[PDB]
Parts: sequence; C-alpha cells; structure tokens
Amino acid sequence: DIQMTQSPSTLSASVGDSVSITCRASQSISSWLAWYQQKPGTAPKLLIYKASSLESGVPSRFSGRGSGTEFTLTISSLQPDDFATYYCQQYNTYPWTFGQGTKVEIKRTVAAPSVFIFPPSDEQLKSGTASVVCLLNNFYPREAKVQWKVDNALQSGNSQESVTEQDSKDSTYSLSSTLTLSKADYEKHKVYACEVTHQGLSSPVTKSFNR
Amino acid sequence: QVQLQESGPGLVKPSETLSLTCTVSGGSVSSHNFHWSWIRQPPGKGLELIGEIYYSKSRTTNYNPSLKSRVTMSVDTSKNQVSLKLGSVTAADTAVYYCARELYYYDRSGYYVHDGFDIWGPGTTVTVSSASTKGPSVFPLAPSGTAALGCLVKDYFPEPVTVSWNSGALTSGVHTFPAVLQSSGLYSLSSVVTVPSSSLGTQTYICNVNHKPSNTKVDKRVEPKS
Amino acid sequence: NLCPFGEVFNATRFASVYAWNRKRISNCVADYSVLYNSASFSTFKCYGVSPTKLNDLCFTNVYADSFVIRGDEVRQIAPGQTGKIADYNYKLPDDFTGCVIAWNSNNLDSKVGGNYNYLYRLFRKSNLKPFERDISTEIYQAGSTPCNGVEGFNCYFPLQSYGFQPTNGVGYQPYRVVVLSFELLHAPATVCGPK
Ligand SMILES: *[C@@H]1O[C@H](CO)[C@@H](O)[C@H](O)[C@H]1NC(C)=O
Repeated sequence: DIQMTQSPSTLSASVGDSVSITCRASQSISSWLAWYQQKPGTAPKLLIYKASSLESGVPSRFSGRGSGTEFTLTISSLQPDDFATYYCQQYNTYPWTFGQGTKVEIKRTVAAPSVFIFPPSDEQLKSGTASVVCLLNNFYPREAKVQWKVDNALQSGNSQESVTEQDSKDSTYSLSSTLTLSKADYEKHKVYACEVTHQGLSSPVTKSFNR
Repeated sequence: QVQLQESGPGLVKPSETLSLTCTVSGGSVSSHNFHWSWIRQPPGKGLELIGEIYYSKSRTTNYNPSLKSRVTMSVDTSKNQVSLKLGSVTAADTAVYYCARELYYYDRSGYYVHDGFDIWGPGTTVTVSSASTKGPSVFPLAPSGTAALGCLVKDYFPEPVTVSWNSGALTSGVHTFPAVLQSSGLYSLSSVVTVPSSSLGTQTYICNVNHKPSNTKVDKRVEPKS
Repeated sequence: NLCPFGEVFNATRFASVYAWNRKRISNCVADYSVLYNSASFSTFKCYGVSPTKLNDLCFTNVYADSFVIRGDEVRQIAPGQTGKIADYNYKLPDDFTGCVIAWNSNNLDSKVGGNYNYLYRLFRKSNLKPFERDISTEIYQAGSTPCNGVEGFNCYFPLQSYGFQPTNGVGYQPYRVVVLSFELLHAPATVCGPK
C-alpha cells in the first residue's frame, strides 16, 4: 500500500501570494497523482489530474507538476475562496491512497467582531431549560475571549463555544457562545451580559440584557 | 447531468450491517466506461477507499484489502443504484460515506487509466452508536445598522442537521456554526444571519432545519418580539 | 487501398460543432499507428478499445466525426459528460466504444477580429440524443409569448458564434476534435487493419 505524505499540514498566506503543497510517495507513482479540494461541508472536488492536467472549471492560479516520488501543487495568487483542505491521491497501485491534507487558511487585516446577545426564548423557558447566546460575527484573527457575566458575576463553566471556518469571501471567522441554564436558576438573576476581548477591539465590549 | 446522491441510515447499532445506496441520475451504471467507487471520511480525518464496482455478472468487484472481510458491493440497474454493505460495524467506521465515478479509458500507449474521481456525491453521515435517535428542538434567536437573528437547534442525535434560510433564498451572512456535543450526550447547533435593520419589516425570516436521521423537518419564524 | 484518415485529420477547413462532419471509412486498410504515434494531439482517449489493439482488429464501418470546439469544452466530448456542447451540440453515448482525438488549432482557426465562421448552439428545449446533429435555425422560446420569428423577450436565436481571436487564452483557443466510432454488424468486414 503506497503511503502518501503531504507537507505541510497547515499553511497561511495572504490574498495574492503563492502557496506550494508537496506530496511524497512510498514507491514511484509515474505521474499517477491527482489533487482534490475539500471545502468545509463539501465533497472533494478534483482540480488536477495526470500530475499536470487541469480539470475544466479550475482557475488558472491552480497548477501542478511532479514525477516519481516528489509532486507539487501551487496556487499562484491565493484568493479568499481557495480556503480548503487539499488532498493528493495516487492511481498506480490499488488501492488508491490519499494524503493527510493541508488546510490552506488566508490572512486578513485585523477586523473587529460584531457582538450580539440573544436571550432565551419563552418556548425554551417553558421547556425547562433556557439558553443565552453570544455572537461574534466578523473577526480576524480567530483569537477572541468571550466572558459571561450574570448579575455582575463572572461565570465560567456552562459556556460552550463554536467557531466557524474562514469565510470564502472575507476570510472572517465567527464565534458563538451558548450559556445553558435551568429555568429556575435563570429566573434567580436579572442582568445577563457577554463581554468580548479581541485584537481589533481596543477595549472589551459588553452586550447586556435584563429579564 | 450525472448526479450521485448517497442515501442511507445515520444511526447503526454496533456490530451490525451498513446498507448504503448511491442513486445515479443522468447516467448508466451498466456502462463499461464508468467505474463507481465508495470513499469514506472519518470526522476530522483523511479519506479511505472502500472499493469499486464496474461492469465489463460482468460485475468485477475490486474492494480494498483492508476492509475485504466485510465489504459487499452491488448494483441495481432497475433503480440505477450502487449499494455498499459493511458488516461487524465498529465505532471506527463512524464517517461520511461518499459515492464517486471514474471515466476509465485507454491512453495512446495502451493503459487502462482514469482522470481521477470526476463526479462526487453529497455524502451520508453514518454515526455508529447504540444511543437511540432524538429529534431536534428549534428555537428562535430574535433580534433585539446590521442587526442579527438566528435559530437554535438543540438536543438532537445523531448528526447532522441541515439548516437553510427562507428555503434557500437567504444565503449572505448565513453562518451555520458547527455542532457542540452538550453535557447531556445530545448535540446542539446555531445558525445565524446578519440582515439590515430595515429588512426586519420588509422581509420575514424562517429557519428551515432538517434532521434526516429522525425525519424531523421544522421551519421556525424568527420574529422580533416585544 | 489505405483508409483516408488523413483526409479527415489533415483537412484545410473543419466543421462547427452544431454541424459536425461524419465521414464513413470503409473498404480499406487502416494503420491507426500514424495516429497513436503522433504527438500533435493533446487529448487521445479511447473508450472501450485499446489504441494498440486496433491494427489487429477488424470492423465493418468506421465513422470519423470532425468538429472545432474551444479548449475548456473538449472534456464534454466524452461519455457521461454534460455542459453546453454535450447537451446541445454533440452528445456521445454512455456506452461509447470509440476514440476521441483533439489538438489545438489556434494557428489555423483564429483571426485577428475573430473566426466567427465557427458556431455553437446555446439554447435547446431538449438535450441532444446520442449522435445527434441539430442544424436548425428556429427561434427559441422561454415564455408564454410565441415568438413567430423574432429575437427579443424570452425569444432568442439558437446559435451563437465563437469569438476565436489569437490572443485568447488556451481555454478559448480553437481545438479540432475527431471522434472515431467503430461498428460491427453482420456484413462483410471492410475496415481491417494491417493484420
Ligand atoms: C498530418 O501531417 C502530415 C502532413 O504533412 C502528415 O505527414 C502526417 O502523416 C499527418 N498525420 C496524421 C494524419 O495523423
């Protein structure tokens, strides 16, 4: 079983830069290597075959070369949509083996997050468990600190954070923090606030609500 | 248009069998120029080729040696459906299973080659666990410039849930966050969208959530409440 | 007698896609080597038969279909492919047992202003059946208003022109394509190779 080794594992560049992803082989795959772009939530879309030939619909920035044990894939001018995981596949010996992957993430100018605090729904409150949500809509870099304050109490524990991947048009991340509280514990307090610390934010931004 | 659509279960009890079907549209599975393969991807991992089925029973199966003991691939020409069966299913087969096609040909030097996996399918998410299925509960995240609203999909198993906005009409600003496994063993997801504050009174908004494993499709209207 | 493959390949003027030219090669000996040993072609894909295992093979009728396309569309000259060309101009059956040979012709089929002589069909109510030729010029209709011979609101002329200029990219550079189809019927085998 030919083992394909992909290098690097994660690459970061800016809009307009070049990117090189190399694939190594256990044996000698005579130009029997193809490349696949898997975007978040989609299926691997083939971009290059026969090491060099490009499938129809693939931009000109994408190019590939290689032979034997060393193979290379190159994006000339990395644009924001090209954020995806790229795989190399052999077709010299069955079974066709893939690579480990390379997550090519783009670099964006520092952008401040937009904060929104959604209180729980009265339907959920009737269900016996309420959930307060905090939202950071468009921020780069991905690093951000979300802090829940209930009745001016810095509460840590019930929170759970989920971050989207880099947007294919703005290279902007988005974060959501979900505080889950029982209906009885939620009705004990009044002020519910979410404080955000980020690079683009010179001062932490607190969005609050009261029940 | 050759279109592959993977359809099957989501929850399969451990040490059972995995009946997956790939419906082929706009193509002939009985063609000698089409090779149909099954490729799985464990969540957060690489890709693995399970096997291939190609005519010219003329069905010469070519599975992967790694999974040969339990894999069984077939083709139904009456429904144009490629079937995959995997036995003694452990939790390591928890993955998204894909169905692909390879237009095989002969090069100038006389080589049976292929230009890669041309057409791919959407992928069926199979979660191997004994936990019973659970339909989600959809709740509205109401808006209080560019305002924000969304929908909270809570308590659902297994994965995934598909969330569209306005029946596929609203796409810009739609951020569907990944699911987070709560402390209760059930999943939870949030899908938001930033709309202009004036659009609160010019367009109504509905989150279309579809949980296929439990056949739970619910559309909830996000409404500014006072 | 030698099969006139060069008459189809090394031809002065090729045909457009909406009017591909089918030449019946029959009653001759055909050395396919001259084709699979020549590097002038960029796409040489044989489905169902091996190019090497043809000079020993015998057939009753060979059909050479010639047409001029653009580069990023040559991929649609293959089984089970769909686009504008495969759907409205030239469709190859999914059970295709033949060969597709395509090369670049920017040096012969491109003009400074543009070789507008080459055309391609953009609209058609039905997708083309395998091995179909639509030479019609009837106006299209995409509404409830019958055109009755007018290009306007939801009513368009079916054929468009290829803007083949020399400075265009390799995707829009003219490529000549020849499709060799092979037939076996219960008749005197005429196209027999060197052996
Ligand atoms: C076409 O090119 C030259 C014409 O001078 C000819 O000798 C050659 O054999 C031809 N190649 C073909 C028909 O493949």
